Amino acid sequence: SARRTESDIQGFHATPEFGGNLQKVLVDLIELSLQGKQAHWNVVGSNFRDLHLQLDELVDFAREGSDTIAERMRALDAVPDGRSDTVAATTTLPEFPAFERSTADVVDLITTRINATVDTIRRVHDAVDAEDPSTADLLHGLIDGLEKQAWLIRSENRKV
Amino acid sequence: MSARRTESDIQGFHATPEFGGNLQKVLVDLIELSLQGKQAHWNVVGSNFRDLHLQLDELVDFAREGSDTIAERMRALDAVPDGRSDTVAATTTLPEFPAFERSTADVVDLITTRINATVDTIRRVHDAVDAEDPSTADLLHGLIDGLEKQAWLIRSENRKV
Amino acid sequence: MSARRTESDIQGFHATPEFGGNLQKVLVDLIELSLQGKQAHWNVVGSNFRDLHLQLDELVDFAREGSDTIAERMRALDAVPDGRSDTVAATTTLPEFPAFERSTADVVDLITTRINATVDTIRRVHDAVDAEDPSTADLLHGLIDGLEKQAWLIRSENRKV
Amino acid sequence: MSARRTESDIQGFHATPEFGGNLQKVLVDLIELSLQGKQAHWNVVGSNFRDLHLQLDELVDFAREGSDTIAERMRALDAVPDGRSDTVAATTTLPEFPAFERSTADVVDLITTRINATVDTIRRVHDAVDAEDPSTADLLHGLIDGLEKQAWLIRSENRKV
Amino acid sequence: SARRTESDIQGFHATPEFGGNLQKVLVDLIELSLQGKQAHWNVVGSNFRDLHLQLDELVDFAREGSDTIAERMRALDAVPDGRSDTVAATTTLPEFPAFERSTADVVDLITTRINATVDTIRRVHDAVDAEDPSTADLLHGLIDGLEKQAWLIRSENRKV
Amino acid sequence: SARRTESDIQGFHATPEFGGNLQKVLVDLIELSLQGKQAHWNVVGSNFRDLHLQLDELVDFAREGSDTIAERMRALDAVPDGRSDTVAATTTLPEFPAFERSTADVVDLITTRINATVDTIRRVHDAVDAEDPSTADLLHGLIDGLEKQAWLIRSENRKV
Amino acid sequence: SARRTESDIQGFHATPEFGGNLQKVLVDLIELSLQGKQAHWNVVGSNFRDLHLQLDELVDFAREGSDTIAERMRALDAVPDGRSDTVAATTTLPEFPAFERSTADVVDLITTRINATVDTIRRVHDAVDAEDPSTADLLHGLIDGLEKQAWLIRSENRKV
Amino acid sequence: MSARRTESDIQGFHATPEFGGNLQKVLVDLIELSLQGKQAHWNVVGSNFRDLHLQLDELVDFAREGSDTIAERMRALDAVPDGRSDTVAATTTLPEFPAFERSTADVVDLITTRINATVDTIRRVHDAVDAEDPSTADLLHGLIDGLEKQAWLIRSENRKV
Amino acid sequence: MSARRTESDIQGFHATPEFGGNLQKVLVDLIELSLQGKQAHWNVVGSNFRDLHLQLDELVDFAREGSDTIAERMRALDAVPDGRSDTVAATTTLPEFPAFERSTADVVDLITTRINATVDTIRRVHDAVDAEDPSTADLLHGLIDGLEKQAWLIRSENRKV
Amino acid sequence: SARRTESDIQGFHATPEFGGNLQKVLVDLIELSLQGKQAHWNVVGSNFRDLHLQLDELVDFAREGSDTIAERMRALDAVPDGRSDTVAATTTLPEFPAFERSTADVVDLITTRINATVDTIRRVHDAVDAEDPSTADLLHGLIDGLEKQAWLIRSENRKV
Amino acid sequence: SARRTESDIQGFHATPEFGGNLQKVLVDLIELSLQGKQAHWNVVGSNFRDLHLQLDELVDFAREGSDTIAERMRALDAVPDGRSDTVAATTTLPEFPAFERSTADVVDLITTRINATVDTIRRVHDAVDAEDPSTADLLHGLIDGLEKQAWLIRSENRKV
Amino acid sequence: MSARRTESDIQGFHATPEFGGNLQKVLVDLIELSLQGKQAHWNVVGSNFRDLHLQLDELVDFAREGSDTIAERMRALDAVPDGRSDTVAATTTLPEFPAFERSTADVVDLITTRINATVDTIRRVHDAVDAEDPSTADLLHGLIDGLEKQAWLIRSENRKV
Ligand SMILES: [Cl-]
Ligand SMILES: [Cl-]
Ligand SMILES: [Cl-]
Ligand SMILES: [Cl-]
Ligand SMILES: [Fe+2]
Ligand SMILES: [Fe+2]
Ligand SMILES: [Fe+2]
Ligand SMILES: [Fe+2]
Ligand SMILES: [Fe+2]
Ligand SMILES: [Fe+2]
Ligand SMILES: [Fe+2]
Ligand SMILES: [Fe+2]
Ligand SMILES: [Fe+2]
Ligand SMILES: [Fe+2]
Ligand SMILES: [Fe+2]
Ligand SMILES: [Fe+2]
Ligand SMILES: [Mg+2]
Ligand SMILES: [Mg+2]
Ligand SMILES: [Mg+2]
Ligand SMILES: [Mg+2]
Repeated sequence: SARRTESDIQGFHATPEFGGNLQKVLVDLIELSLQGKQAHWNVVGSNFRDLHLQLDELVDFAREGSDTIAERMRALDAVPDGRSDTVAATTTLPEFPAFERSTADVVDLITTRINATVDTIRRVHDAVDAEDPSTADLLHGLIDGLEKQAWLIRSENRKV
Repeated sequence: MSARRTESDIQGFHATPEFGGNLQKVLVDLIELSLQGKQAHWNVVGSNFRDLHLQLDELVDFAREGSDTIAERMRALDAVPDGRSDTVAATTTLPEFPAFERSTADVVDLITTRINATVDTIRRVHDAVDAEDPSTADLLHGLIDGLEKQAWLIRSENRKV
Repeated sequence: MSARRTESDIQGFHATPEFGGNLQKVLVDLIELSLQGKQAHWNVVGSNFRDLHLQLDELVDFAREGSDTIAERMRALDAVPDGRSDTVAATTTLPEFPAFERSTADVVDLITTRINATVDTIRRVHDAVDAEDPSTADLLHGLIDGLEKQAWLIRSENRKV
Repeated sequence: MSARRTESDIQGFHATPEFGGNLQKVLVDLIELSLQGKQAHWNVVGSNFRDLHLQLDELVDFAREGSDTIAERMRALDAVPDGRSDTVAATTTLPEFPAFERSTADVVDLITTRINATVDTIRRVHDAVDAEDPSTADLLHGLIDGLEKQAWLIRSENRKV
Repeated sequence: SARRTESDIQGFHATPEFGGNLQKVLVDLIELSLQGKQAHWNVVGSNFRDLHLQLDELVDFAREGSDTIAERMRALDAVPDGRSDTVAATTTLPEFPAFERSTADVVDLITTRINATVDTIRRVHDAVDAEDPSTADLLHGLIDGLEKQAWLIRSENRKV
Repeated sequence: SARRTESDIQGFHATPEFGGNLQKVLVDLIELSLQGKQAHWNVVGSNFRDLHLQLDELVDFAREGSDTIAERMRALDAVPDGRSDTVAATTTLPEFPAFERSTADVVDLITTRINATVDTIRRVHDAVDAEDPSTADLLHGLIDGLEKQAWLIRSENRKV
Repeated sequence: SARRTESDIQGFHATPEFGGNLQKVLVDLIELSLQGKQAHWNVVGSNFRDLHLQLDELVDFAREGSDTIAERMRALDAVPDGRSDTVAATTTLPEFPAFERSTADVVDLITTRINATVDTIRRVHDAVDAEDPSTADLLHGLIDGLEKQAWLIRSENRKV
Repeated sequence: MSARRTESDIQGFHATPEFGGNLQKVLVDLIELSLQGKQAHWNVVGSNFRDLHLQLDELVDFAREGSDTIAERMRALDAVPDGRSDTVAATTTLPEFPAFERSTADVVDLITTRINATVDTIRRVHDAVDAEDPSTADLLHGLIDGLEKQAWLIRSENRKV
Repeated sequence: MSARRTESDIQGFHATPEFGGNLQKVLVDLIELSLQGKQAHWNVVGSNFRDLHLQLDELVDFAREGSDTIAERMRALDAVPDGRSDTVAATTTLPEFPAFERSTADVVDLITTRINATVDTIRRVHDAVDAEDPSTADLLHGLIDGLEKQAWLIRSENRKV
Repeated sequence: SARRTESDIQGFHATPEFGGNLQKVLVDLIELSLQGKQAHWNVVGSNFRDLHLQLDELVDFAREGSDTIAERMRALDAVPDGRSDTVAATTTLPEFPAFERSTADVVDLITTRINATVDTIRRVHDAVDAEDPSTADLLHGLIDGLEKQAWLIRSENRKV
Repeated sequence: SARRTESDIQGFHATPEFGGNLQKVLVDLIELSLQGKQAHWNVVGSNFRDLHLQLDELVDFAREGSDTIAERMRALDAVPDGRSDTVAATTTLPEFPAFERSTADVVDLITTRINATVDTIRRVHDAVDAEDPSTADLLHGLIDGLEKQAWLIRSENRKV
Repeated sequence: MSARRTESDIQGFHATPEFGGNLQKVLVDLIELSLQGKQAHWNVVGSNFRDLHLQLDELVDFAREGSDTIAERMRALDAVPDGRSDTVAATTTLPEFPAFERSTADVVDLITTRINATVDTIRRVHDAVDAEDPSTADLLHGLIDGLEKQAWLIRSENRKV
């Protein structure tokens, strides 16, 4: 037998900094989600359908992404905060307009916010990775996914 | 071509500035509910945590589908929705969801209360909506039935009999 | 927190003693129908037995979903349903389904008649329900549409033209 | 057998000669729309052809389900529908769909206009239908919501902002 | 060729007793179903959701169980009777209450009725088996299934 | 390298005759569809359910059949016309009645129209095949399918 | 400790007689399958559709049964024979008529075949159960399945 | 204006006694193939047993689907199929499958030549069928390259280097 | 009129210490079989590796589903199962599986005799179980012919001619 | 009686020429597949999404076609060659540009590739049909499938 | 040109040490699986159902993990040992109690087992990552998966 | 209060010419692997043909999914992939697959070393990629252990004892 004795083995808990870094990624993921739906509903113009559908896909990814980070925070004993007031006050994403926007302006607007969201993740990467690699892999999924969304969307307005 | 209309441009039903405002109120409260639902979903702890952790997600799925439905019903009727965080926070009627871990019992009351508030908004607005466009009044009936069932499924956890 | 309500306990819509009674009548007749549907499903014999053996099950599936919907709509509105056998038998309005094997033709008339009776109950009660809670009136519309289609799909078997 | 009805033959709700006529108008326009939808689906060409080629099929699927629903709602209520080509052409209110290849832009206007006309018929008829049978008024609400969403999803392609 | 001659080969038909034994199992299966839905709708209290869902599963099993016995009776030339009046008058299950019941009382109430339903099946087992083994296997499915439901539900109120 | 030089390789385009032959098959497929739904809704009498369901299957086949021919016409540069007025004026199918019809009369009525629809396809077969075999295979699917529908339906009224 | 120390541990071997009894079951299941498809093809007349469909369901159950019985023989190292000649020379089922048959006749003809098939299983039951009870459970499923099928089909001609 | 035929009773395509006899030829070998395929499926034993056991069942499904298509194609064209065990044994052209357990290598060889035998039948009947009804030939094409693909998947087990 | 029992607390069927001990015997060998099956699944190497790799997993699924059914059947009958690794190793009757890579031929032989060992256990316990509770025996029947079918599918790889 | 008495009955063997004609088809199908993915990746500009998706559908049909043609050759004992070098050295399709290309250009470039691919099949049709009509049916599916794909894509640039 | 000219190109081989570290992971994953089912069976008391279900989910993730780790060892030519004796003699997890345990105790007991299981993976992480980073990604999934499972279960007893 | 960035045009992550060149290296070998995998899939012949035929297709799916992920990952990062047949043939590092039919044993050896060759490429590029973008390395990790698992499933067919 190589069995341990301990009857109260605890789990890995994150430092205050780690939790704060994930909280930063959470509010931006939620803000991207909210802006994503906004764009999804108010976009109009050439190739409306394509963008209308792609935006919902980006939202699906953002929502499952935010849930993953939030639950990951819970796992490491951190407490996430995704309430509306908190998101609006702490998000680093540029405010999205409130009215109808042409497909061309939606492509640029959202592409910018996806990138803003990816910059947050790339900014906290090295710190969350140094403390917990396993969490860094989740961020890699977010980065790859979001950046792929950016590509799919931005390509609509490309030169040649 | 006997009964055929010769019109070349027949526009559809446009919603009034009042009707749109009434769906906007519904929209924002459905979104607040969804945000508070996820928050509760994440931070709830204590006795029968799993049952509530799972029920809260179903609540959110319904609220999310509800908000998409209403918002698109606005677009259909030529209205323009606003589901941005700043707006939701500044215009929602739902009392703020507390922060941190809350026990299962508290989460049952907090969420039950906020679901009723949301249904409240829909009920208050119903008559004005129905009298203008019955079709949208049906979308509201679906949201009322779905939400109350949700509140029942949740509040029952704390019933003492 | 500008538009946010400060209430800590906002209760939901409660159904009246009359409203609940009106859904209870619907509940019991949907259950009788389901029990008579299975009975017919089992004991029907004769020409085109399969078609009716199968249609009767679809009828039962719809009645069962209907009864669950109404009963839960009562719970949602703070009412308490009674779908026990003793109660159903003693309070249903549907004429008793005969015993033993009944031919396809007879089963078509017997079941058609009992489906209409069930819809009857729903129609009689509709106005009182609608005037109090339109949302539930929609649940009834679904049951009326579904049930009449059912009766049509069944009664057509015996039409002579 | 206390509450049980002794009736041996209880007939169901029969629709009036007016009600049936009002659903027939809806039926034929839903069919014209479906035929024009396929025609557009086939002959549309130009910028963003795929998006519209696909959206048009969803439009047709909805119109087809709509027409089947209404026609069967007539059968249920003892009415007899007529969805034959001669009748549809001779009694539809939708302006004729042009022939040959039409660009994406034109197809967006042509189809948007014809969807509104179809919804028109449903709206004009709604009050008469509702006052007689609310249950069928709900089927119409579904068709109105579905169709307007359809028109929005389509017309947005040509919006300039 | 080893082919039979007979142009009117009949099937196995049950004796009056056999049919009566299956009829006994049928009315109790239907009564359990009705009581199951009743509990499913009116239960309240701690762990409401778990019980609310488990009860629907027990009903699903009871309904498909009653249909199996009824159709099996039809196969052997017996005529089942599952009408409301018959069920209420012939069922051996203890009446279930009509109002809201705490989860703790629902666990005990229903556990008792499932057992009552299983006792009926165990009571007619040896007789239906002696006459037709194939039918006994259907009863074994009912017994195993129902008793498994009893276990899943009753465990909620266990000591330690 | 065996690579071609041409930067503007065109596709196979049909002659006016070919397109006209497919147009003939299209309007009859659509008319069968419309008549199919009509029968589906207004049929009554013995074995109503069986016919009610079979007719919807025949319609499903006719609709996907009409879409195939129409899109095939588009592929070869032809322009289909399936508008109501055109169908009613060019179809060769005998008008279907407007009221309730007994199942026995629906079987005969529709069987006749399916055959009428198959005769059109068999009539243009050799010409479309001589010009484009690949299109003839689509017609073979229609023929096999439709004729199978005819069999399934007509069998209801058979002698012995 | 409780581990057995031999290296080749054999399983349960079926006696040649046991294999023979299963062979009698297999052969009738296969014959019934073949006859069912024949009826499925040539059935004709009133309520054609229902029968045409029920017969296919009967064949599916029969085909599944024969594969189950054949493999059960293999499991116990017996060797099945499902070849056309053996089936025609040893099946106990009455030959099936050769042309189009009305729905009324088909119902009567098939019910008899099913009963004859169920009969062989019942005749062989006890000898099988005495050697291997587990195999008897399979026979039980066939009996319940087949007899149910007999009920669904024979009912078309029941007059009460 | 009007291209509609008058005619009350339009006739379907009827196969000639010769045509029917050719399909009966294909049908009978397909069924035999299926019987022999299950036989092999059960008694195959040896190196790479599983792959063979599984592939044989996939062969039987195809032959079964094929025989049903052929038998019904005869029916649609007013011909009468005969798939009874006696007929199949007395008229099939396939060499009969051996009686007991067979090694994987022998099963591959055996089944491979019985498939070749089956498609050979279809090829022998191809031209006569095609001439009278090309639509039936397409079905033949399907069986042919569907069965030859199977022959390849099974026979390749024994091919060397 | 009334056949209802009065009794507040009707009791469930309780297995005897002997019965429970027999199922614990079946449980323990099933689990061991599963462990050994995954071992073989991972380390099998050689001619026809894939077929073996795959079939072994299908064997493990069955043994896992089987052990869960047996363990829960004990629970339902008030018995307490023990599937801990220590217990399984100290009480299983199956000869242990060798330590490293094993050729396909040896895996077939090895696993085949361990399955035979497992069902042998079930057969040894069959009669005693059947006598006390035939419903539990049916489950035994299922494991028996389910495991023997597996033994056939795997062992046949090594059988010659 | 009707049973054939030889033991090795061979199937239909493809002539070396037949194999060569199919080889010409395979190679262009594979080239088209490779080019389609290249366009799928680098396509860029207005209505990016639709094209990006349609191109994948085109590749799926192409990949399925090449596997069908390659295996049809195997079935008839011919031996396919789908290796990169052979495909590049014998494909008849024009080379595909190397960088990002606009949606307008991609539509034109792909339509040409598809037509060239359909062309080879049409050129080889008769020689194939003369030897094995069944294989010609496969070619027909490719032609209908590919030409349909050409229609869906070329329409993006149609101006009327 | 860029093609490599040797014929047997070997892949990455795992060192005996690397294999040993994965072996430590496998053994605890398997032990946890076995303990999870044991709890799944004997858990009893308040909120029985939720736990009973969550424990099964925990076992599924564990079983999938052990098969992933065992095969990852094979991929790199290491040889796993998941036999009962080896698992009992080398697992580092505390033994699991032998009888019925309350839901409260089970939650505490399992959380500890999961943490101990996650612990071994974390202890072995760096040594594994240094040799094969790709394998470290698998370890990361286990850590995120297992720790999430620990969170979902431990929360039942959290008091705040 | 406000953490929102102002900036109208926030930029995305751009790969370096070096990084892009490394992924182009992985892409080109993945595609070649796929081409060679289908080749083997079609021409493999001999003992245990089926298992190989099937596993090879499963290898091709993975390599195809892999090349698409790599090519798009380049696109997302502003790099331009080249998967044309000419490029692949001129730059792939995999030894080319032989021309005709190949025995199962030789296919196992052949494909096994070409997979090793492919992952070797990915491993050679791993560190440089990881340093510039770890998120792209995770994708590499996926291809690596996904391809090595395949190498194991195929190569094990030839391993002895
Ligand atoms: Cl799309
Ligand atoms: Cl749950
Ligand atoms: Cl049916
Ligand atoms: Cl396989
Ligand atoms: Fe979640
Ligand atoms: Fe939406
Ligand atoms: Fe419910
Ligand atoms: Fe319909
Ligand atoms: Fe039933
Ligand atoms: Fe289409
Ligand atoms: Fe089988
Ligand atoms: Fe069939
Ligand atoms: Fe379990
Ligand atoms: Fe393939
Ligand atoms: Fe595995
Ligand atoms: Fe892609
Ligand atoms: Mg719970
Ligand atoms: Mg019928
Ligand atoms: Mg588009
Ligand atoms: Mg194999």
